[PDB]
Amino acid sequence: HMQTTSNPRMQVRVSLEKLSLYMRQSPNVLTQDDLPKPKKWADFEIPFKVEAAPTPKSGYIDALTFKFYIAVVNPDRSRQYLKLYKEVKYVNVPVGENTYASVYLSPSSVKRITGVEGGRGKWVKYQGVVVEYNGKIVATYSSERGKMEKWWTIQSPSIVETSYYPLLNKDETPFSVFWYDRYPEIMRPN
Amino acid sequence: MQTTSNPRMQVRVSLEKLSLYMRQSPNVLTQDDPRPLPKPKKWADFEIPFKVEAAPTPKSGYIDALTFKFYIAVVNPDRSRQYLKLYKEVKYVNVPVGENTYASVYLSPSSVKRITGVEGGRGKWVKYQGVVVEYNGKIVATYSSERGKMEKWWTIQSPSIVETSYYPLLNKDETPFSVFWYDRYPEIMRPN
Amino acid sequence: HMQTTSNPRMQVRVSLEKLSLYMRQSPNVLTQDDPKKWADFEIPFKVEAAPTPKSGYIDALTFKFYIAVVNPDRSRQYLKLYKEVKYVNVPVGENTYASVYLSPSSVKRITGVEGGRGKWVKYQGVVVEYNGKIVATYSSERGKMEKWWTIQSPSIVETSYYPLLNKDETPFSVFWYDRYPEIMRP
Ligand SMILES: [Cl-]
Ligand SMILES: [Cl-]
Ligand SMILES: [Cl-]
Ligand SMILES: [Cl-]
Ligand SMILES: [Cl-]
Repeated sequence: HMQTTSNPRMQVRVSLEKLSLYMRQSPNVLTQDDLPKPKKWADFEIPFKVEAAPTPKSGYIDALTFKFYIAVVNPDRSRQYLKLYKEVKYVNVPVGENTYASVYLSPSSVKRITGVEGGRGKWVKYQGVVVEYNGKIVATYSSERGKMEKWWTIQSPSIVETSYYPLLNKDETPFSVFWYDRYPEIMRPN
Repeated sequence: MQTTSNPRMQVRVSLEKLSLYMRQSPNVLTQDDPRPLPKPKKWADFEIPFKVEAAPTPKSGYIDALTFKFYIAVVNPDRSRQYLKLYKEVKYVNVPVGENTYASVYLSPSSVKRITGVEGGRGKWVKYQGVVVEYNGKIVATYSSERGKMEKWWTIQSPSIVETSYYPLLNKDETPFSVFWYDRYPEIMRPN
Repeated sequence: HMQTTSNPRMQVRVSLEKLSLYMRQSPNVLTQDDPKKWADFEIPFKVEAAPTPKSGYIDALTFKFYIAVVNPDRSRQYLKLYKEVKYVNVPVGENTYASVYLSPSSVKRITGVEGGRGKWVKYQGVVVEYNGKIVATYSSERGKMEKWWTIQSPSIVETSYYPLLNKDETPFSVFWYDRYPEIMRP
């Protein structure tokens, strides 16, 4: 049952900032019965904020869908770009609050792409984030401007989408152990 | 999913009551703590004690599975004229016979704050509760917060009660409680 | 989108050792507030590829695990347990591990005691696929019974109960991360 629980006339506006990459070490969780060298995860974060007309009495909207697009150079075929895609659906998105969305690449994805643990160079070649509310686009971020803005829509032989090098939501990473108020709850696979 | 056991075996489940506990999520210690440290908030943890018996008693001491259906009703915080009906199925596997154990479902801190308006909840924000237990697709036990004609309130078709998959009810393995209190509950069957 | 991202002429070879059972405690995770035995089936393996990929990795390998135990609810019958684990970004030329797990309650139900007793694992098998083709097979049996998981017989019954779990479906998910490749999510 995915119909709005809110005012069906409610409209939503989303302000996006930029997607930025942070290299973050995997937590070494301590245990009672007593240590590996932590590997480096790629953590892509984008600040956003939600407003609505009218404002929901609960102070939240049901859900927002984030679509992440990341392009990298194929490390096995150098004249080709790989396009990586991930949809993250958040639930109970607060209104009027500095919030963040995020997606991740594993240490082995980063090492395979770049050749070294933790990465090197500007290995992220293109970035994009599209936000949808009730199936309609309400915000777009891109690392490109003008004609190249929506690069993820460009059909070209030099860039191919792959499900390999999988993009992961926070609940698909070891950072799920760290509950932070700034990220909304992620809707589980249905 | 045919039974690995005697297909004529029947099962009886003794339920106690579903109780709500507000509980902080575990604050896990790490080698290099992050700055700032995570400040866990309070989850809604709905707990129901139960015990199983069977005829005849399975030689292994366990039954294959039991399905728990949870029904929770709250006031829609966005349209206070109506109630929201929240639903969750939890399929437990390897359920021991003759042993006190527990079933549970959860609401996140943001679901609780959205429903009640304050972090950690306030008031009697849970209006109705129900738990239905099935074995091999047959109802064997029912708990309800209501009596009389309102007992099976989750079967009432009404415009003032609306089911929603938002405010999602979570099973334990869908929460930060997954690896804790492991012996208190049976194993949960993963999504198929 | 599961076509290869590699050189399409690449040939992949996988060398398996043997599947072995370890009974292991779940991690006792320390928390700010206060500071049962799983079955852990482990199989070492190593990948080689010709030509060697520039990135040092292949896209994926699919591991199919087959485990047979005596049905504790009827002694004249075997239960066959099955699990597919798809690994991604599998390094080439590097000794690594694959694994599958049974919960404490599965082990206690099968054997009658926490932690297990006896040689309760009766048959084992691991089949590895690359791009949908079998590239390696391990079995606890040789001869006619080698591929015992393909034998149709009323004395062995497949069940999704006693579920086999991948590492990310267990409390071991965030530990020993360097020992195994990444697991592809559902
Ligand atoms: Cl920014
Ligand atoms: Cl950046
Ligand atoms: Cl009670
Ligand atoms: Cl209570
Ligand atoms: Cl062994």
